[PDB]
Amino acid sequence: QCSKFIVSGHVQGVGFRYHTSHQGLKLGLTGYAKNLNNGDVEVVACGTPERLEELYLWLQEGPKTASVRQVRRLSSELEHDYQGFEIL
Amino acid sequence: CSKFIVSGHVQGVGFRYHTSHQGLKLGLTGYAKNLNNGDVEVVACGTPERLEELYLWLQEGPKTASVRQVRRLSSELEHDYQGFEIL
Amino acid sequence: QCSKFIVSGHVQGVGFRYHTSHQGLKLGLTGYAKNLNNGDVEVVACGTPERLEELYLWLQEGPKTASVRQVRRLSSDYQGFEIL
Ligand code: MOO
Ligand code: MOO
Ligand code: MOO
Repeated sequence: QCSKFIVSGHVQGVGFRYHTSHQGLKLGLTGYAKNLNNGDVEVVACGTPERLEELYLWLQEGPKTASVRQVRRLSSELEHDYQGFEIL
Repeated sequence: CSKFIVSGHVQGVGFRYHTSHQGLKLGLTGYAKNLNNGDVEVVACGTPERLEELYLWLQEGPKTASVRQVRRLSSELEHDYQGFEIL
Repeated sequence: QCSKFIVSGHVQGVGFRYHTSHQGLKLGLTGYAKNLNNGDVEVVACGTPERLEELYLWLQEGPKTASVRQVRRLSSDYQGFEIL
């Protein structure tokens, strides 16, 4: 039920983890946005494939402060349990 | 305070959070609650004009949920809440 | 940098601190939106000069419930963007 995404660009320190968690919550998703050591943001989100598809669209095109260069889709077959959408 | 019963595809789709967010942005207090039948019950406290704005939002604001119908229940409840709860 | 904005108008009890803090967090800012005894709201924000200009733009013209009359630019690590 979870898909992981790797987001690159000017994406740290620009409200991206916060806004991502907000959008995820508005979509009824659970999961996290995490700063990675290399400057990217890792997003894991859990729910329906359609919801995850909208989230992936938003990550690419949604109004946001960050400047997204690439949104890479990793596994879509992750089996995780999250209570909310945490910033990590 | 007013009470609204929202029916449709409204659970598991971020409706209570999005509602709480719209309420807080309007300075309203109250709650969005999942009902066992699949409805969501919304109580909001504020000026009549702000509660109408929440009503417009419930009906037509861009959201994930598919709202079938927004039922206007009582509008003269006298409650006190601190924030806007997701219940 | 940090900046302080004294916002006046119908700005209390109208979701102004919540929305302002939401807007700051979406911008990557830290600081607070504080109700003042006199009815003003005092917004302090810390981040890049560019991101602070974006907050100011929002305070003055951003869609919101509050009816802002004036936004005072004044001089000024916070964790998050606190309501009060
Ligand atoms: O600058 Mo953030 O990505 O909400 O911690
Ligand atoms: O998918 Mo929700 O935002 O607790 O109703
Ligand atoms: O309704 Mo407000 O966002 O506590 O200043």
